[PDB]
Amino acid sequence: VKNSIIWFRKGLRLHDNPALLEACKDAKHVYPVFVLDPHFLQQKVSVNRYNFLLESLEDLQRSFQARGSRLLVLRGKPEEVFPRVFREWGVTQLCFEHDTEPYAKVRDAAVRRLAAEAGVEVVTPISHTLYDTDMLVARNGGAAPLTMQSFTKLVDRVGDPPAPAPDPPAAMPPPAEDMPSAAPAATGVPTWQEVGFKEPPLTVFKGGETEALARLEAAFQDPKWVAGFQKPDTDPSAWEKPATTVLSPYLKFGCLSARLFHARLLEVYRRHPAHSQPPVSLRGQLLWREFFYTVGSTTPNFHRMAGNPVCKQIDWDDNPEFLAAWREARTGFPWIDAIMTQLVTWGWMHHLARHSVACFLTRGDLYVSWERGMEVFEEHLIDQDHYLNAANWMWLSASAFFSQYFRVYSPVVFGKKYDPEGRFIRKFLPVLKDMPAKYIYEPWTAPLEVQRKAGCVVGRDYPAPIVDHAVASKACIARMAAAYRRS
Ligand SMILES: Cc1cc2nc3c(=O)[nH]c(=O)nc-3n(C[C@H](O)[C@H](O)[C@H](O)COP(=O)(O)OP(=O)(O)OC[C@H]3O[C@@H](n4cnc5c(N)ncnc54)[C@H](O)[C@@H]3O)c2cc1C
Ligand SMILES: [Cl-]
Repeated sequence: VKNSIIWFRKGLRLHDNPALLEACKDAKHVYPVFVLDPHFLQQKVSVNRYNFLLESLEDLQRSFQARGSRLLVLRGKPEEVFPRVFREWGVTQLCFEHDTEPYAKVRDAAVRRLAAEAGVEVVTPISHTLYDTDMLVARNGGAAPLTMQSFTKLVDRVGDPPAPAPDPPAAMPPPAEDMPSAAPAATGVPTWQEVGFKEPPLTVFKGGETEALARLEAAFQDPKWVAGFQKPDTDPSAWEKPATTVLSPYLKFGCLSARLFHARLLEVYRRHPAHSQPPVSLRGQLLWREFFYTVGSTTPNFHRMAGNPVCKQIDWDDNPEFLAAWREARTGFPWIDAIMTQLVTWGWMHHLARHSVACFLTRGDLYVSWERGMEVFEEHLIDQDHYLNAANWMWLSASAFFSQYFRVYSPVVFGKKYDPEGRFIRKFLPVLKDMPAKYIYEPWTAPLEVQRKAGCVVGRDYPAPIVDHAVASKACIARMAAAYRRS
């Protein structure tokens, strides 16, 4: 008989799941499995993103139970767990979504070898991305494109991505009864308290495929807003209703299919001939995701500077003091400190908000390495994506893809153009709620009588600016200029 395992790593969904569809075909028993490492916190990861994963698994558990099945959260390492469940469950086929991250290829290759030793067939369909990334590289002559312009001409030469896969059947072959490794006491979804966390998550974005599909429909309630979407014109100070979709944590964990997103976009574009085009359109935003995935998966040492062929070697400063202030949101610039508070609270910020803090830390003011800023984002972001977090950090530091190091965001002026009253700042920095709008971006410039009135004294209740932007930016620009001439 056919007993199959559908291995969940990314792609935490039932829609557009070709790996799940293959595992259910002519199957007597199907074992949905997520392999959890109970020693992950005893190695880095916030409770916000880890609880987002756990919520995403609870949603899978409910979806499987509605179809007569059950999600199994096995404990341990994959190389030590699968060889046992292969013989115990009588497995003949192992299916999982293909993943191109560096750690995935080593993990998957070892699992492939273990499956071959147990006589288990392996099926690895591509569904986390729009296209077969290796196919894009081969069609381009063996090398990936290094610009969005040329990459967009490539995907237009290949055509539309594959349509989303159909939905799985309403009834699924369940796991076999009375199997010791499938016992409910050892395979349930744990809570964030049981995995070692001590403080509760504070984010407002819930995990799971059902929430992903709900937020997708919410984005498509107005087709005119979808067709006329232009990324650089959106508002980074909007928090009550974010100016963008906030689908990135669902796309990172696979809770929402990218091909489904792209299929829904084409349906709206077909009825609106004046829709925006890449790179600024919503379709272009998934193409940015596809572009960084293609270049990152084929570039050695893509998450670092040394040994990275596309990253410029800049002599960034080893300044732990500036890094600490930036990390702990006490730089003295309320626009920067509020975004860093939104990072640790929600775990998500608007794209232009991430530009402000990443430019400030690197080529703009502090001259700290983008690697150090990356390690801060990898901890707190709930959409933390390997290839995307680096390519955008290398973009903001002018180490790759981007090279206009004379464009330096002002930490005082940038947020003033969108939000003159500073409503975004009072929400996340309530110490400044009563500060008048004239000084909310420059609190150190307010008279002492005003600071005492507003209950916010600079140097006592809120810190002073760590640097003078006029002095710091002119110095970083000169250093980046000499680094570009020596390269
Ligand atoms: C320093 C820095 C770090 C970043 N790190 C991440 C990260 O770890 N994970 C992440 O998903 N994005 C990252 N981005 C891109 C950007 O922060 C988010 O993709 C976006 O702000 C999420 O909002 P949204 O889902 O509403 O995006 P939308 O505007 O709705 O875009 C739709 C989708 O396209 C993708 N996308 C959008 N912008 C980009 C981009 N610039 N590059 C690649 N894909 C993009 C995402 O999957 C997103 O969900 C980073 C950007 C910067 C400047
Ligand atoms: Cl500016």
